[PDB]
Amino acid sequence: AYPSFEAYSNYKVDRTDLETFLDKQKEVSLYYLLQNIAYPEGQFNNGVPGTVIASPSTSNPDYYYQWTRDSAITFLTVLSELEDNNFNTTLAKAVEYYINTSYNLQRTSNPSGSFDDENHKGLGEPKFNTDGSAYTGAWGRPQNDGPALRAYAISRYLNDVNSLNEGKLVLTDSGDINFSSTEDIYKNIIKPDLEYVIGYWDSTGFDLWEENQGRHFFTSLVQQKALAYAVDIAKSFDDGDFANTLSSTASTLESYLSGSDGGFVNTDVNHIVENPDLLQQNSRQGLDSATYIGPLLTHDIGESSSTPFDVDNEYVLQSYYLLLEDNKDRYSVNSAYSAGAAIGRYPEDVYNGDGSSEGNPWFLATAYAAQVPYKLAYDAKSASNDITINKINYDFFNKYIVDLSTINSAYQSSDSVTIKSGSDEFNTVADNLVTFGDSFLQVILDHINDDGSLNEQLNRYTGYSTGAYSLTWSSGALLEAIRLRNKVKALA
Repeated sequence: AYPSFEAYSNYKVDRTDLETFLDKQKEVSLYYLLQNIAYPEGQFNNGVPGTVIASPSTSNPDYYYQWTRDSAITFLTVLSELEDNNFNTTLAKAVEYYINTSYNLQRTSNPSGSFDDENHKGLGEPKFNTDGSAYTGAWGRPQNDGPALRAYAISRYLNDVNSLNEGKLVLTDSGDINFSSTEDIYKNIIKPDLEYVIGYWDSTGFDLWEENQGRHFFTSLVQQKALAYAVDIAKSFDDGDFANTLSSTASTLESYLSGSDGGFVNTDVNHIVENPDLLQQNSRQGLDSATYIGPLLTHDIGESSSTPFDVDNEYVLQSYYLLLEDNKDRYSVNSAYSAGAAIGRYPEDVYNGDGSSEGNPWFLATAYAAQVPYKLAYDAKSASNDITINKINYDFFNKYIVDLSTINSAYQSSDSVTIKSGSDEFNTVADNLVTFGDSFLQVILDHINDDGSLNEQLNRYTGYSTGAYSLTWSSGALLEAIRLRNKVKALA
């Protein structure tokens, strides 16, 4: 049951036209995203302001909780909307309420620990109840991606306040808020999460799927990004010694991510191994949609990101191709798709959205899979950068994008093919990347509920929606796909 849910009234998806669907859904999915955020001006005006529910599903399954990860990822979508529009003050108020609630949750003792523990050990706690109290039941704790994604989101709001709102906050003359300046947010809310990541990046915790403990590519990547991005924030508040702590730590984590201690880059299999400890146990072989979701979250197109493992990395793109090819054979629903297809979490998954049997494809994974080729095209065309295709990725490009012997007849004798910006083949490759990305959004249009809401999962046989209803992260993933598609279609 999902008692709180309110459909977008008298809307029904049009399944006959992708273009019309994406134009309309841009508004519809934002309505469903904002419905799950408490803020006085919103639909969810009875919750504690700044609370993000993962889903209105309160049973079968029960996802009516606030997780640090889903709240942060939700607000990266809110931030993109704030950046693209006029620093809309309604949306900015919602971000400041989330910053305030985040301050309170940081200071809430829970089963992971408390704020006064070494390097604020309680900040690894994955989820809290909707009234802001601790979740005391057994859970896969800690999860060390959450404080990194929260630190990145709130850092990014400070950069936008400085650049779009002349350095001013929107909730300054309010008595309900626990900060009165950008420096207060940095010292009191951003720094404590970056201290957590400095203290605990080389420590064991649970992955983003909340299932296994050990080394995880996504977790380390989103930590590296939070630290790197915060360097210039810290400098701006005259926190120079901490800036250089962050710089040094970010470089150290970069080396860990790309070396044999981390174990994620596996040149025996030539793809990323998302969870290397489960490869040692022989329990999973390493393919996971988290391998390309992390790259996408950590390289927003509106930044000039230094951080490693963008989606043009050969081992990330090989994990993406090999998961695609797995899922096209694995899920019967995908028999009528010849390009993109419905994608799940990892090939070994047994979670069926409300128990264990056989895993299913996920709407969020499918929406991120559209973003991979959209970003490859956008990064080339927007900047007039050449496209360089490494030999490990030739099979992917020949099967789905372009025949590489039509570009260079001797390509199999070289280690890479470089397609030059401006050339006719470059325009073909970029348009074919976009059309490939659209094929994943066509899968979503085939199987979305008629009311425009997105569940967590779609059944592997039929494609009918299943699991948690109107999952906030699903809505967000589709909104970011539509955003990237409109940005690259505006260049042609």
